[PDB]
Amino acid sequence: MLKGKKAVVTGSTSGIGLAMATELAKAGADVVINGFGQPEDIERERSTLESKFGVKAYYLNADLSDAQATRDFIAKAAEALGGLDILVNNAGIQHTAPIEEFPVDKWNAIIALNLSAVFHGTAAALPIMQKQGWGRIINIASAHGLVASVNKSAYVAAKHGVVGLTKVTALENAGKGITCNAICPGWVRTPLVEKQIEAISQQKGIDIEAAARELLAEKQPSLQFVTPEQLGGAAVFLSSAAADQMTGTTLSLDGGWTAR
Amino acid sequence: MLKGKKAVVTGSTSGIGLAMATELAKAGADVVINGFGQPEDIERERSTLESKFGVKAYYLNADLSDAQATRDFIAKAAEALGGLDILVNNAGIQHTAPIEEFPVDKWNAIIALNLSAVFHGTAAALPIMQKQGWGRIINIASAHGLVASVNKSAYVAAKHGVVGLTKVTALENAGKGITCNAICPGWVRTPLVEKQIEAISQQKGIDIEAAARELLAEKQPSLQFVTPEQLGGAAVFLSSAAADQMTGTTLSLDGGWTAR
Amino acid sequence: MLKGKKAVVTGSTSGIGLAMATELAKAGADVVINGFGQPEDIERERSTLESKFGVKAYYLNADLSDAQATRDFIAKAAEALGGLDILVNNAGIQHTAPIEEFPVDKWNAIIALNLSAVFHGTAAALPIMQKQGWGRIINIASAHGLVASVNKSAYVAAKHGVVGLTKVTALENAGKGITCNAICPGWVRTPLVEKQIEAISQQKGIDIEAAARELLAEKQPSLQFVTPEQLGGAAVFLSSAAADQMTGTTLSLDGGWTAR
Amino acid sequence: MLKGKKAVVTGSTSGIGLAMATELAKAGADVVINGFGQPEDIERERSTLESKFGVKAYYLNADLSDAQATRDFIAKAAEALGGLDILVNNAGIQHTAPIEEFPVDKWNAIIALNLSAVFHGTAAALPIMQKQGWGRIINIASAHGLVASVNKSAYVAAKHGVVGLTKVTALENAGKGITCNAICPGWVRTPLVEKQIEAISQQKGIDIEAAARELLAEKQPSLQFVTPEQLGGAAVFLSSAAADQMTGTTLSLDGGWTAR
Ligand SMILES: NC(=O)c1ccc[n+]([C@@H]2O[C@H](COP(=O)([O-])OP(=O)(O)OC[C@H]3O[C@@H](n4cnc5c(N)ncnc54)[C@H](O)[C@@H]3O)[C@@H](O)[C@H]2O)c1
Ligand SMILES: NC(=O)c1ccc[n+]([C@@H]2O[C@H](COP(=O)([O-])OP(=O)(O)OC[C@H]3O[C@@H](n4cnc5c(N)ncnc54)[C@H](O)[C@@H]3O)[C@@H](O)[C@H]2O)c1
Ligand SMILES: NC(=O)c1ccc[n+]([C@@H]2O[C@H](COP(=O)([O-])OP(=O)(O)OC[C@H]3O[C@@H](n4cnc5c(N)ncnc54)[C@H](O)[C@@H]3O)[C@@H](O)[C@H]2O)c1
Ligand SMILES: NC(=O)c1ccc[n+]([C@@H]2O[C@H](COP(=O)([O-])OP(=O)(O)OC[C@H]3O[C@@H](n4cnc5c(N)ncnc54)[C@H](O)[C@@H]3O)[C@@H](O)[C@H]2O)c1
Ligand SMILES: [Cl-]
Ligand SMILES: [Cl-]
Ligand SMILES: [Cl-]
Ligand SMILES: [Cl-]
Ligand code: NA
Ligand code: NA
Repeated sequence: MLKGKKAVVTGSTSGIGLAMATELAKAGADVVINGFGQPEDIERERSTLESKFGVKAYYLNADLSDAQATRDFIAKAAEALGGLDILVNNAGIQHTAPIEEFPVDKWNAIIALNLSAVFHGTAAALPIMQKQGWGRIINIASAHGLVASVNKSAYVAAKHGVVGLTKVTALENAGKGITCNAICPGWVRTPLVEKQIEAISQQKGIDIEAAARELLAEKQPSLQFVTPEQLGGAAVFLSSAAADQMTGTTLSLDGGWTAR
Repeated sequence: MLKGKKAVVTGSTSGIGLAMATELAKAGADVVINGFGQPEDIERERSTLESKFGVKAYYLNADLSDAQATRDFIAKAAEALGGLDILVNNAGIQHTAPIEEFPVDKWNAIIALNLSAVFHGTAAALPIMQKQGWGRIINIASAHGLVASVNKSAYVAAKHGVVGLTKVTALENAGKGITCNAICPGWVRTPLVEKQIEAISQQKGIDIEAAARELLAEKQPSLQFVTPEQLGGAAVFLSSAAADQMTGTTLSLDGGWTAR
Repeated sequence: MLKGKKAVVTGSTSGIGLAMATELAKAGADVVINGFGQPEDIERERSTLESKFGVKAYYLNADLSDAQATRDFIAKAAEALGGLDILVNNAGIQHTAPIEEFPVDKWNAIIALNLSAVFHGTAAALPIMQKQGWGRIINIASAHGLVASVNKSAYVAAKHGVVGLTKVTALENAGKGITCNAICPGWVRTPLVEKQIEAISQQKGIDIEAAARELLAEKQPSLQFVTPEQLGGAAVFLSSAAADQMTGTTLSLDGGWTAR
Repeated sequence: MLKGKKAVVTGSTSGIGLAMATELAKAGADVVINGFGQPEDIERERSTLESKFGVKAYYLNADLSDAQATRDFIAKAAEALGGLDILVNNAGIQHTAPIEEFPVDKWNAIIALNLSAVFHGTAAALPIMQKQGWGRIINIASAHGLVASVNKSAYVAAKHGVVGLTKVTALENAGKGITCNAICPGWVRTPLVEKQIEAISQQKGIDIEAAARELLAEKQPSLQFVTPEQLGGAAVFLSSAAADQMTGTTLSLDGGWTAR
């Protein structure tokens, strides 16, 4: 239970971050959500957190590819919550192409969101956590923060960067009651992956479910997707006392991807 | 909750394994304990599991440096419990000396217990878990399964071996409902570490608590020991549904040791 | 011997890159050098490559923090050399501060040079190497591409990014006669390190050589600096036929830093 | 050039170790060879080292699964050579089966040769190298010292053990003029692999070369075997001055296996 705790989850209007925010609210935390989407869907998500789970929930729209907007979002989030105990740096994008054709603007956008926002969000949250002597920074990296695949230069670079940044954050805050860890999922069937399944299905001339099986078989020995609910469970574990001395590390939920 | 589950923890009469067994019994599992010690202390530990937590508990004495005794211990444990759902391969020893003075018998004893028993215990448990379609094998490795320190040749070799064996076990059982993971703790103040603190205190001419602080400062950036209760919490997490797609990996609770 | 080969070394007016360029010229390669410095020193370096080693050498000034300037520098370098066989992505900067005080402009400058220039230089070189069926991309990462230290958020993030980008480049070009690898040095006594030795000497009130010994002892078990000449030797090895199937990996010359 | 140096290569009557010994003799080292095979073939190999390359060569038969025989082999080798500067711990075996069917005797034989012989050979060589202030210990691990595959429990455990032991040896000898590193090859077409190609060919009903292509495609992105000559080149590099501060690390020649 995280009763009383104050959490922020970036990129929590879809996918993994939405499940993060739900699992943290179910554990008792007040939650700031963030991300793009239809305003009616975002407001139903926010109000649902409150009416199902009895916590306070706030939506703060901020495009976290901008540094100053990210730092201002953390300040606004802490003012909404009345503190900041758990920061989940989750928002991210993907684009696939080989390096020599990889658009310069897509490199810059993926480095901006998937790596630099993690730095700016951590920098703005740390003073709050240092003053109270307790905090959790949970970065959502990927198996692609530990290994690579073709056609993902920017995203692999950024996710490896997040794993390094996680280590530095942990070391600088060692023993202060603040931990920083990176959850490294394998494939999770969110819109970010469904586009890649559709691309495989067009390339091979197969139906979408046969394409999802091919996407899994190439990388993930369990042949099953990781779920957003399992990842929410991992974030709740990282937020627990059992994880007080887990810091600076990666928690791989990847179906065996990195074991081979 | 692990209500109904049947667990075996090797080397659970002291230290980390004792806390493993307690946390699994608190979660509702029946437990087989194992290890050396005074018979009166072992029987109080066994009866305490039952009277505090309402589960069934059995002590099976087996020296797991012997292959056949390890395989026969798993069979006896499964017969006691009426199944076998969670195996925690925890028993281990240490001996410190530089390689050219490292006793051949101590190399063989640490390879036998800290590595080969993990193989023989896994081999005997897997058919039970494969027939039921569910299992957890939780190997207790170390930060010394990922990095080294001087004067620990056998133990670093064995623990690196355990991390490799964990990966193979996970891959061979991928998708079968069986996961295998290695908990990699940093320093935990058990008798295995207290001997090394006493050696530092004699080498430096300092009191025991100043020696424990020196032992921590050299390796563990948090400057705090990992606790056996935290490790029990990690084993309960690995046994949970949130960890169904966590397989073949390491879970480092090490205070930042491996981040630098 | 690399007789006939055409090499580019970024950031080769000082430090490690200067020794890279010398060792590649000694092996017989024509060399493009690059970087900042006094024009008289840069021209003596360029002319020395030609008069000592009998190769052709060119200096191309380009600030590789700019994407388009980096891509245009590779085109100009290939036009100067009449091809491009070996690209050494070496230029880099450092700045130390804890995350919450780390200047936003210094984060952006270190990501721009130490990570994004490696992407833009690789993207511009690859088509040349793909058309000829042979190439070497040698990225200069760091032990801080594998582990972290305090107060180096940007640089650790960038160097971890370089190690990930190296893997992607290798995978996308697998079997095409092109390899990509990251040399990961420990401490090398160049101006980038001498500033950090001077900071230690001021913090501790000790002379500069006692400060260099402290800098080494904290991280580098050999207690000796890695030399630029040794790193040049490693780049010549990576450029050799023995390394035709070495691709996507790290070559650590770090005095044991990453072994513990 | 290694003119004057005195080298020992275990398991050098076939495969990679034979090429190790040839490349070290070509560089000028005197060489002790070892391993099983036909006596006429072994004596032609020994005499060929001398007549082609002008060095001294000795064959010492020792089954290195026995500890005392391994330590006595190093003493005999040093007496033959008049010293011992480079030790290449190469001898190894393979056996494939899933863990629950993996023969206990095959586990013990692979741990004995592939891991414990590396310990006993290092322990016996180190005092010689420590007295002279110079040495190279080159352990032949595998990509399976860093990642796993199914059906290779013992061998993955042993090779991970070798990578850990390499780190300890490097740390204990840091700064003493002695380095220890692990060459981690991907697939090399020796008899140890040809048996696995033949097994794939029988399983799939395909000719041997189609089976070798399948074996490569599953693991090795370059789709080309690593050669024994390339590995000999890597051992000569590790023995060179450029590698004086390369210690405690892995040198992966694996065609991209570990990059993904
Ligand atoms: N899906 C997977 O298989 C997978 C695997 C490993 C890691 N991840 C990581 O998980 C994280 C979440 O991804 P997902 O799969 O849930 O994707 P998703 O596309 O479902 O969700 C991305 C979320 O980020 C938000 N977002 C996008 N751009 C933003 C911006 N500029 N500012 C603020 N918010 C922004 C989106 O609105 C959305 O809420 C990402 O970091 C991704 O890299 C995903
Ligand atoms: N204490 C630490 O800092 C630390 C850190 C990382 C990993 N570990 C690992 O944690 C595990 C438990 O160690 P601990 O610190 O709790 O040590 P401990 O000495 O307190 O407990 C070891 C347990 O193993 C049992 N045991 C010893 N030899 C046995 C044998 N031949 N057969 C059966 N049981 C045997 C002992 O009786 C005892 O129950 C070991 O694998 C150790 O390597 C410990
Ligand atoms: N010195 C070490 O201990 C050490 C250790 C590991 C890795 N490295 C890496 O080695 C590489 C070289 O560093 P060094 O120690 O030789 O440092 P250095 O400062 O001596 O040399 C840096 C070189 O980069 C050039 N440079 C700087 N900014 C540039 C820009 N915007 N565009 C083009 N060139 C630019 C400089 O003019 C100089 O030629 C860097 O990537 C560094 O991260 C250094
Ligand atoms: N072939 C590969 O793809 C590959 C890949 C990675 C690592 N390796 C490692 O390379 C090393 C050499 O293997 P290889 O492929 O050349 O195999 P190989 O079978 O051709 O050669 C093995 C050598 O070891 C000797 N040997 C076997 N048992 C011995 C014993 N008990 N005592 C002394 N010598 C013994 C053999 O006689 C032979 O000289 C092994 O450690 C292997 O694990 C091989
Ligand atoms: Cl890939
Ligand atoms: Cl150490
Ligand atoms: Cl540090
Ligand atoms: Cl496999
Ligand atoms: Na480390
Ligand atoms: Na891998």
